[PDB]
Amino acid sequence: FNNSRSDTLFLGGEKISGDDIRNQNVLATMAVANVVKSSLGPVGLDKMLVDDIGDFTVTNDGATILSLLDVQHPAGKILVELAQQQDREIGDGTTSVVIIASELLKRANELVKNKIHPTTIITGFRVALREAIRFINEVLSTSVETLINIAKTSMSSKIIGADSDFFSNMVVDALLAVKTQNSKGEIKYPVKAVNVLKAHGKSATESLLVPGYALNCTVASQAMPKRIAGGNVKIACLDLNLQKARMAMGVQINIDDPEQLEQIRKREAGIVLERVKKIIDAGAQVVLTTKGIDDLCLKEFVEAKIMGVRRCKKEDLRRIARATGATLVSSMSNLEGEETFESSYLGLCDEVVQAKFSDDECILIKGTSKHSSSSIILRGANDYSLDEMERSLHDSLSVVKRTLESGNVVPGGGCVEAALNIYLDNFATTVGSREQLAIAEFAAALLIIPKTLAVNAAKDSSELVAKLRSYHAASQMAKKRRSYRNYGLDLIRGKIVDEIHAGVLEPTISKVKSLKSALEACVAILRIDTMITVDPE
Amino acid sequence: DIRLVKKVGGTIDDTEMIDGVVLTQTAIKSAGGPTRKEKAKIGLIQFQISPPKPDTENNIIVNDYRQMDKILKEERAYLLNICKKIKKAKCNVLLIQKSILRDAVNDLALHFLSKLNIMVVKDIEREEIEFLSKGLGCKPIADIELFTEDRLDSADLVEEIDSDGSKIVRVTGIPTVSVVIRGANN
Amino acid sequence: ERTTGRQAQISNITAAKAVADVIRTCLGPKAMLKMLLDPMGGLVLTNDGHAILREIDVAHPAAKSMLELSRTQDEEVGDGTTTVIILAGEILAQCAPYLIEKNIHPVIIIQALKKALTDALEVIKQVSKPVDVENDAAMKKLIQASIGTKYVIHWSEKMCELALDAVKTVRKDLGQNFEIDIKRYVRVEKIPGGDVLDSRVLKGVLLNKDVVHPKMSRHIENPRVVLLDCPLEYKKGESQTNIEIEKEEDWNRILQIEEEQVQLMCEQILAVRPTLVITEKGVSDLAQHYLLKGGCSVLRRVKKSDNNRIARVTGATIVNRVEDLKESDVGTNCGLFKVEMIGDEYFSFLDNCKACTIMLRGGSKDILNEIDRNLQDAMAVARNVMLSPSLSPGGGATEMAVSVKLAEKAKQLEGIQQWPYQAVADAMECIPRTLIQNAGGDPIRLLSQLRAKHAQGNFTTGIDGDKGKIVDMVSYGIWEPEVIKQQSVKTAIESACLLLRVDDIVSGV
Ligand SMILES: Nc1ncnc2c1ncn2[C@@H]1O[C@H](COP(=O)(O)OP(=O)(O)O)[C@@H](O)[C@H]1O
Ligand SMILES: Nc1ncnc2c1ncn2[C@@H]1O[C@H](COP(=O)(O)OP(=O)(O)O)[C@@H](O)[C@H]1O
Ligand code: BEF
Ligand code: BEF
Ligand SMILES: [Mg+2]
Ligand SMILES: [Mg+2]
Repeated sequence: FNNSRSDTLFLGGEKISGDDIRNQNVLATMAVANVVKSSLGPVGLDKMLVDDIGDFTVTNDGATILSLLDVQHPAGKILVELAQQQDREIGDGTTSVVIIASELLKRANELVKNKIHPTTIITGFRVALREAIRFINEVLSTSVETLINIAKTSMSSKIIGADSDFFSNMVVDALLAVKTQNSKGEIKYPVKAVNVLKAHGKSATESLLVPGYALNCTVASQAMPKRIAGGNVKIACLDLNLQKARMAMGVQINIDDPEQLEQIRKREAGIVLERVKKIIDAGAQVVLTTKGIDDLCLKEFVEAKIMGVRRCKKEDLRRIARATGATLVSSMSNLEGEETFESSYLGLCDEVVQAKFSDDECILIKGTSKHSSSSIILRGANDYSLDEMERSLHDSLSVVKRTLESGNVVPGGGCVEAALNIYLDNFATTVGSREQLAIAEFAAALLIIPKTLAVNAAKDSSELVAKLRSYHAASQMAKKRRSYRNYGLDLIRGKIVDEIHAGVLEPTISKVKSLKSALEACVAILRIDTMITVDPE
Repeated sequence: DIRLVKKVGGTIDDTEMIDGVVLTQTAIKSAGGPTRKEKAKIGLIQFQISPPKPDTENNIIVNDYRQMDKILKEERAYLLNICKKIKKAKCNVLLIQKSILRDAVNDLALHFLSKLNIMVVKDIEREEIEFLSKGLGCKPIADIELFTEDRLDSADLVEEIDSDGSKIVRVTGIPTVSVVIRGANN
Repeated sequence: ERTTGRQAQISNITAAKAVADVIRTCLGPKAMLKMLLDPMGGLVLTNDGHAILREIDVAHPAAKSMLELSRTQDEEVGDGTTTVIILAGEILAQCAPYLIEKNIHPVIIIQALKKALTDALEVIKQVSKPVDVENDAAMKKLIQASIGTKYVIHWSEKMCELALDAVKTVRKDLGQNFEIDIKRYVRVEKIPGGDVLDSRVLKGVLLNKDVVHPKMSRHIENPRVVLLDCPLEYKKGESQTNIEIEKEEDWNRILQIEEEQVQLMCEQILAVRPTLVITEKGVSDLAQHYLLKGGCSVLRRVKKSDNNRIARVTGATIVNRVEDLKESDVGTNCGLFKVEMIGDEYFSFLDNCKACTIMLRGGSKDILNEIDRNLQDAMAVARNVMLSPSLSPGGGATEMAVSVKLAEKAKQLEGIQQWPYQAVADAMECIPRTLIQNAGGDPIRLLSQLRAKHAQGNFTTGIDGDKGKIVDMVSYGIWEPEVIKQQSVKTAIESACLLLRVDDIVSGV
């Protein structure tokens, strides 16, 4: 064993052809997939990934495990970039889009060893998908709480899941409250709002859901108030900085007469000081600049008990302002003047307070005019668990933004897989030929999710996998009696149940893209028959 | 003439001919975000909406108490009138050709162009110009003192649809096709 | 490289268990001192748990998670540091068998532990009695409780005093919860020497900065304080301020102007008729002169933290630009301005004969850090009660109560779900045990009796430290903030629940 030599065709690098490379690819994808096949399902578990300094992170987000795990090799990166696509597209389904991909190559490859051209296998998988995508719309349905359910089942393989009921609720709640219309209709749920925060202390359950937003800052000078308004407040969402001006980059102050020295000088302080006044003089009780504040132009807010926060997160102010109806003041101008325009640009908020959280202490803008908004704040044992709590609070809360934007769900629990399996499997004879083996493989291959969903329970999973297999195989006999697919796995107990009833819901939009995608990879790799690796520099 | 623009994400099927043309740039994050204007008139400003840019060793000296705001408040208008003349010539969507020389669209000049509800889009590569003048039917605008309503186009729609974390620009309804390609792996 | 399977699990458990093992002989009234050596140079001779584990770098991930537990816990309550570590370990350890021996999946053991925690927390509030956060005597004999087990006990009473006399001083209710920022308003100040008792809680601040000019007031009776950001010297232009002179007698002109602006500045300050001007920045020699005859003593360079605490015990709100210097920015409510010279090192005081400055004295710069930390624990459990007037049966009593009410329930639950639940109960028992051990008495003996007496005869029955016999808490009393018993069990069960989620460990960024 071991490929080698060259003889003719002098090439500045490595080059494997046929069997040799074609297997290498399959091995590659295989390994990168197998690392995260033990994180699949509720019975699946997280892992710790230590660096060189010794620090680490524990996480089940397949996409971050494959990101965090240094992968060197095309077909390896491919499935790490494909695991990426998911987390970037829908937001959950990563761990699974890879396990599928790997399974398609691994399998398809076997067909080639049997002497079956790659293309004939490719078209075969292509048709198995056409039929499979269509059929996927024959298990799904319109939203008919489906929400607190979607948000829950998406926390099974996660840390946040021991307290499913709690967060499953806080998730939908928080998201919903932020909805908007983008432009011309839409009604999209902010694919990123709800500033999430975390602080070590108290229970996992004691995670608060602010009734507004959580801007993470103090209050400039400790001299100003730490809590303002009980009834109504005017919030100044700025952007321009209130510090001592410096004039044009090319504006030399050339003095010819010692007179002008002192004058123009102290003028500098006032120029950006007037700007301060024209803002306090608007009813501004709360100021949120983005580009920081002077300590001089701060005392002005202090002397006036105006909660004024320095250099804020501009990604928050943009949302702190849509939430108090205010205006992100780029620079007081309008036509040709200068003012933050009394309450014209200001925002209406119920109350601005600086709540503490042991060690930390941040500001809260809870209750507002047009806010609707929310923001969650995790509390855990330490950063190690906390990063992950959120990590999967997101991989969960994302499943919701898509169930919403796309009113359509399918029963997970490895049901979808089983169904497609037996359907495509029987459908496989509708073309016979060599091509049969293709679809057949495709279908058969899908049973990876149900098998591995269960094997992650140690017990002889050949049980469920067999039962669930049979069921659908039967159900599609008058698919008539009382047709009952939607039968998934209940690993916690070890039996086949109706997941739609049980509460195991997953958005169609996931398993529809998770599938169309994973094959798009498998094919571009199925075509690989020679890998020329140039020598670097 | 067949401008193809590939954008990562989706699969191969997600590729369309796109009626009008396909730009390649972002839009506006800064002061007042427009990003979409139905039935608009666009202009390819080869100019640059920034403070006074004298190509010779310029310099603004100061030596007076009051003279402070003189210099300031003055140029504050310099950007303004230019911005008005644009709205004035009925220019809905603005396109600035990337000038590394010395600024394109001053941060300030955006507060104006923000209010004026004029979606601006900068960094239009120089090799585009020629082409954009076709697909957009637009007209290059050397100075502002040549920025006229006829040196514009009949755009029926311009919008930066965020395909999903991607964001691609479009100018629909108006000798140049413009196809956008997608797929999973680069 | 990689370690999947029970392999992983085990090393995690053992790791976590070992973390405990180190400081277990630091939990108890007879607790020993772990003199640790820091890399930077000096040493740490403390027995305060978190202060130890901080000074020990660890490797195994679990040992890292287990170590940070002592921190998040030292952030909620100031106390109960060592306890959380020991519990957090025993929990994982007590699961070890049913985790692999009884092949129970980690999901199930977690589903139970999260459940057993809540029930367990009930039993804590169930045995907790409330307390008069205002009754000076109760607060003292409360603070005193968490001062034992530390070098600072030979002055226990003296400590709770300086504790209360400072918790209450920086406190400020506010309601429209109670806010006690011990941190920014109780700047400590350890001064080598004297006696312990020779330490007081000055109601003001103490800076060692002297006076800007010799012939300047060493102490103004009732001084008029003026606190400011900006420096006291000729400023410059934030633009390209460049002066060109060829007009001969113009050099003198400008060179003079400088003196002139320093004058103006002194005016604006002198205006509100001040006696004490403390600036965070510098003080031009000129400005000193015009503030000398202007009638006031000056203090240059003082930290923001140092300054803003002054502005709470002088009322003197700090102000930047002087041409805006208001008269509301007074220096009212501020006693003397002593400037005692403490062993070849001048100081300055600002007592009034909202923020105090605890000034400790002992017998070395080294011994003082023992006190400071010990004190912090006192001053923190005081704050806890201030914000949660509930207390728990000390002497590990509470810990045993939860052991039974849980043990009982577990035994009466039936299902594989019972074993993990049972362990939480068996686990809890370790604290009265570590106590009885670090006492010297027989663990198997005393516990069986403590546990039994508990099972029926009251729940406020823990173990007595220096004694080693089981005593009733109410009797000689040693209740501790109920808050501590919250965290200790909240995060410990969490920690366990996290690490149990691991079935694989990998190395590389
Ligand atoms: N409650 C459940 N019971 C059985 N299967 C579940 C349940 N919760 C999620 N699933 C299934 O587990 C898989 C998702 O788990 P996970 O490992 O998190 O994949 P991903 O990380 O890709 O979401 C899907 O097959 C989903 O249908
Ligand atoms: N006086 C004492 N007699 C018996 N137990 C005590 C006594 N003092 C502290 N305890 C108990 O020991 C624990 C406190 O010990 P300590 O060494 O202070 O650890 P920590 O750093 O957690 O405070 C608590 O369980 C408390 O109930
Ligand atoms: F870990 Be998966 F993406 F929920
Ligand atoms: F011993 Be502990 F930290 F008070
Ligand atoms: Mg998931
Ligand atoms: Mg203690």
